[PDB]
Amino acid sequence: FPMKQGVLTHGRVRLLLSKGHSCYRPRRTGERKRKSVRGCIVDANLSVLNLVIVKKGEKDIPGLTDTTVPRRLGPKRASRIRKLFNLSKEDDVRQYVVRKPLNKEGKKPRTKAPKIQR
Amino acid sequence: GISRDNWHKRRKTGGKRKPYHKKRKYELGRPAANTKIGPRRIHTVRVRGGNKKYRALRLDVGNFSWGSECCTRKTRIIDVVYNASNNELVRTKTLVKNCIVLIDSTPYRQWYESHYALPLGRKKGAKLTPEEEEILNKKRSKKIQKKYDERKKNAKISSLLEEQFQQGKLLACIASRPGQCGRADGYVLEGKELEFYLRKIKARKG
Amino acid sequence: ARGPKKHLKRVAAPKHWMLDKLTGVFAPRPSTGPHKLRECLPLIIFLRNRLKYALTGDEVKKICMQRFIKIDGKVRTDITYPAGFMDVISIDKTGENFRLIYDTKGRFAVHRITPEEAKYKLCKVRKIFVGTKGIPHLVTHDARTIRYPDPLIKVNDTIQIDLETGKITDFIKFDTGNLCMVTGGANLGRIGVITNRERHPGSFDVVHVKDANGNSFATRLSNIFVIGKGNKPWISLPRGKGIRLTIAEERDKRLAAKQSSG
Amino acid sequence: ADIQTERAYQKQPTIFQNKKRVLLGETGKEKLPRYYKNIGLGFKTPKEAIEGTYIDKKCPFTGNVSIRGRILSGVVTKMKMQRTIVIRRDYLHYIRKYNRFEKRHKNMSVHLSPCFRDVQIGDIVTVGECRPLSKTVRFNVLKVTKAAGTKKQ
RNA sequence: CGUCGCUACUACCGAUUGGAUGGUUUAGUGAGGCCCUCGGAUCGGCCCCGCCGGGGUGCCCUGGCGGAGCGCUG
RNA sequence: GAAGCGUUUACUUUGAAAAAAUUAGAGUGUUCAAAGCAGGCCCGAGCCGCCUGGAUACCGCAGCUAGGAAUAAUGGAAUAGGA
RNA sequence: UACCUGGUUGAUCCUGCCAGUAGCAUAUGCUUGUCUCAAAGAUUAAGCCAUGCAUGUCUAAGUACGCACGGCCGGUACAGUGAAACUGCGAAUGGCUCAUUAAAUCAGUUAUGGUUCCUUUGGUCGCUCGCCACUUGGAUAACUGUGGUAAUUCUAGAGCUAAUACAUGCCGACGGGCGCUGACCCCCUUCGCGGGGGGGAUGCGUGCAUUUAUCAGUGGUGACUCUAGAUAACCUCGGGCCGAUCGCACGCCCCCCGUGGCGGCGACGACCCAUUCGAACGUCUGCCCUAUCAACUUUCGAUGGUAGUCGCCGUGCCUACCAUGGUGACCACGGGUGACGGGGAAUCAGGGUUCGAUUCCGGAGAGGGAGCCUGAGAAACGGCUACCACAUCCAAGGAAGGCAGCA
RNA sequence: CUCUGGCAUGUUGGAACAAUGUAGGUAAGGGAAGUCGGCAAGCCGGAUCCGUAACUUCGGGAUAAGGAUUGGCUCUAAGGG
Ligand SMILES: [K+]
Ligand SMILES: [K+]
Ligand SMILES: [Mg+2]
Ligand SMILES: [Mg+2]
Ligand SMILES: [Mg+2]
Ligand SMILES: [Mg+2]
Ligand SMILES: [Mg+2]
Ligand SMILES: [Mg+2]
Ligand SMILES: [Mg+2]
Ligand SMILES: [Mg+2]
Ligand SMILES: [Mg+2]
Ligand SMILES: [Mg+2]
Ligand SMILES: [Mg+2]
Ligand SMILES: [Mg+2]
Ligand SMILES: [Mg+2]
Ligand SMILES: [Mg+2]
Ligand SMILES: [Mg+2]
Ligand SMILES: [Mg+2]
Repeated sequence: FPMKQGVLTHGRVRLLLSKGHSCYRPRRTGERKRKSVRGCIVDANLSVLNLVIVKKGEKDIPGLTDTTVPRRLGPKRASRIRKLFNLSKEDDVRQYVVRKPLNKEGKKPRTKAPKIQR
Repeated sequence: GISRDNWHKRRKTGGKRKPYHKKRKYELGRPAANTKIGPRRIHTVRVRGGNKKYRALRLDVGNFSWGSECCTRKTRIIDVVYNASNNELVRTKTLVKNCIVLIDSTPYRQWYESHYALPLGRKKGAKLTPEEEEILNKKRSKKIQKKYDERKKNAKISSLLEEQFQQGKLLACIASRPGQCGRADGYVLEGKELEFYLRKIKARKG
Repeated sequence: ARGPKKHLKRVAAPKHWMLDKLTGVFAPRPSTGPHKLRECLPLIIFLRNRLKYALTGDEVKKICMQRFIKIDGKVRTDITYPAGFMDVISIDKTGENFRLIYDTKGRFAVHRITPEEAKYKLCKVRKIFVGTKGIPHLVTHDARTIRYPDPLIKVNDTIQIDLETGKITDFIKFDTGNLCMVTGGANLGRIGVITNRERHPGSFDVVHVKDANGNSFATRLSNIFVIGKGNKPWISLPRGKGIRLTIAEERDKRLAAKQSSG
Repeated sequence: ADIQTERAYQKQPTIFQNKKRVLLGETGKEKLPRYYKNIGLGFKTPKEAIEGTYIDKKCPFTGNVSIRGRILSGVVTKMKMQRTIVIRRDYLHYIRKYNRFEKRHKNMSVHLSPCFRDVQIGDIVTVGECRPLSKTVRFNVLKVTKAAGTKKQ
């Protein structure tokens, strides 16, 4: 059972989870379902513990702090590319968008550009 | 939940009525607003047909009209003094459709001086000089001054009303429906209606 | 039920649709539109049981999608659009024009009309009222509303309306001695002249109408729809001229027609 | 007594009493106007309601009720309620098997406006259907006719 | 014609404050939803303003780390 | 052509509106019928298509409308508070 | 087709029942060659259910950076087909059953001048003077990657990315006009005063929708406390509208120029009005058996008044204060029904007597109750929550149920 | 429980706090298994609002049985001369 923020008790409780709370996706509009969730305090009786580093140390963890994975795909909105690339106005906005290249063995190489909105 | 149906009642002859279906949504009732006096807290409840009803849990400012002067001003409610329905509603200071309340009379004083140019609500005068010395004189011309005394022969306020202007509070009756419209508009009491409610308040404690 | 009904059983369909009992269980169930579903023809029956252009429901689906059906000056792709009364069904690819008018037996009949007589349409004003800024409005027997009408038009009159503009070309006043057509009830589809309008406060008015042959009949005011100035109808009347004949004389009419054709 | 015999103040909502009575008009007595309407259907508004002082929001003439629907008559039976009376309607129910009739009655509680002061038990009253006034009241008294009387010994 | 005697069947009364199964309820407890009054695990924004900075020319246009303003507020 | 009835009803006739299906029943050789709402005319082959039907009746009681006023009930002028 | 016959007696006329006789409507028995229609787990159990299916949906026209394909034609934002997913809509229709239900349902009639209403159709969308607009902000899907769990259409953490999702927010029309406030100025009876009129600088509000109060009376009713006007104001941060949307051919203007301005056909969208489909509560009349049910209702609303609350709205629907009412031998109230109502079915002189679980209309219910989310519309159950009764899996820590749908 | 009035604890005091007693309480879990026998003790209890059966000499049974409430404080109404 996943652990939910704000439950504030070690153990499992049943909550009437509505839309967009957590640990639940509704099967239809307005559906609420009672599900079992785990409190936000950790103890011995936990399978896993998702942890996020917030700052770097002295060296690199083997297999973790190396071979950085790129963001799968760049910005799409005509303003989210300007913030990333410091576009001012009408500085060839279309071309500055990131063009993802596609390389499959059973095909010719080719790069694919996305449709930019707004 | 709370049901507004007619089939749970006894029929006219006094016999018992057996329901032929369970409760339906269109015959529902919601809990009372029980509007209080305080900082504005208005809740929105969605009603039949996707429309919106404004639950007014707390009000402090209302839109009350003089009526006899065709003067409507956005003023502040002080408290509730009388309620024809229940005496408890006054005790808990609850705003309903027809309860009479005390409202601040400053906006009506401001309009009165700026329209009639006669001291109203003042006790002895020469106390708010930086503005009142200017409103009374205005050093105005021949026609405007001639336009102000033609507003003087009809300039007169009832003794009951002017007495309340001395106290700084006017009692007025709500005309709207807090809990439905989310606002507490009303009218200022004059004439026989004002005398009737003053007698009722006096009989309550006097 | 818990909400709107969107089915119509074949047996429960209106009689003037003239549907049979064996093809299926359901009926077109016309969509919402300018006319009530009891006195409207869905396009599906009009192109399948009236003109036999389409054989099944999907065949009349293809013809509507190709956009040649043009009701009241507008192309309509709805398979179950409620046509209604005196609406111009213009199919320009075939060059035929139809004005939807009840026959003598209270049933809508195929009334082929000339192209230039399809450019206008008659309409019965139902409610007259003034809107904001003091603008007078006018709603007709259709769900069509217009602004700024001639102040002489009152309720239950007739307005001469031309298509593609929506303006009032002319109007017919409701008065004694005016040709009309009955649009509901037993006398539905009878052409005649107003003779008397008796009124009942708080209830429906009753009017008395005499036809060309002299037969006098009465009906409610809500079933009156004046289509002529005095005597001269403003529209090409269908075959039979909106005259009602009893069981005695259509029989001998068949025998005469059969004998002549035999 | 007068018209103020309760916890609230009665007044016809369409009438403004406090019409700025100043020295240009003699005070008093400026008689307040009275709201009254013709209810239609040929019924004549009684003179008592034209010029009386009573307040009745359910009165057909001086209140906010519209008569529409069925108009029917009855006989006054009891008058032991406030501003409302019960009338009895007698009719005959036909039975096909015996080809004979069967006498039946239905009591109706109707609102009686104060304009009809001269109402005893046994009179003929014509009532018109209005919106539900009470739990069992849907008709309002429109005309009162005496029951072979008009003279009392 | 009736009592009496034998045999079957049908109901009736009957201690057992008999028993069983339904229905409507008093009282007590009372899940759950909804409303109100609180509550605030968290999640943002402004005040960034220790700094390198700086431009119409220490008077910052700012490129960002960063303390965190130990507040104002959603 | 606008207004009222010099009573109020019951009664009778007329008209309106009264779902369809079912019933009675009009038309129609389903190969006959129960059914169904279809179908029929010519073609010399251009018939580059013509004529129809999908009626009508009944729908009790209650409600609405317009005529009649014989039977039945109910009233008008008696302290005249009468026309 | 308006029908009778046998049986009490030694025998006769009757009363009177029993039996016979015909139909249809359930079962059953025997038999059964053809063909056209055609009812069918209603009756007892609205008792219990394994399994499978029964509600999903994309046009050129909301959002495609899946290689899952593919035109590449090669230096370009997006060729095109498109899985997935977000979004919108539907899932409240249909189908099944008849348990409840006796002025209740339902039928005919009438009203909403006492209300709500997705959609369709037609109106309305420059009516408001008030350093992004050549287009603003943040997240989240799908997707990559790390898992947990015995198990589920269970999901967490991490990393991206869009909108007709979610928010924010202009220009423009726009020049002004109107109503108040009125600096002053001008023409004035002039005369030593009043003067009768004009302009007007400066400030305040201006539109539709809402909530009040007031004034007058362009259209409409049988009748508005109608519609429309005029004034004073309000206009709710879980807060109304005043288009930051998407395709199709592509064109005109070129003074200023030359790089902009103009353009048609649609789609989507909306505050509000009308319309359509309705829905909801009401008016009058009408229901089977029972008096070994004659007096019921009223503390706990029973009948009515006043003022409110709540509801979409009218109403004891609820609350407070009052009045003591209201219904009954013209059968109230109570009880029973092997009662869902009606259209209709059987029988057929006429009159009637039975029958309508059952294909059409209306209602009710989804194992029994109760309570809710979303939505225009549900007290929904092929939606959720809880309890009761049954019942499934489990690694015993939990999880999942509703065939009176088709089989 | 107290005031007026009265008294000195009933023909002795002091120190201890064993058994047995006399008088008075409490007792987990069970609940008459104790006993001739519920002896003794225990339960209940006032008032207000409900609600009350068989039977009956119609008077009764009846406080039948059974159930709810009860404090303090701040008020609000009604009942007079
Ligand atoms: K001792
Ligand atoms: K014992
Ligand atoms: Mg776009
Ligand atoms: Mg039953
Ligand atoms: Mg049935
Ligand atoms: Mg249901
Ligand atoms: Mg919707
Ligand atoms: Mg349910
Ligand atoms: Mg002692
Ligand atoms: Mg001593
Ligand atoms: Mg002694
Ligand atoms: Mg013990
Ligand atoms: Mg114990
Ligand atoms: Mg023993
Ligand atoms: Mg023993
Ligand atoms: Mg004892
Ligand atoms: Mg006893
Ligand atoms: Mg207390």
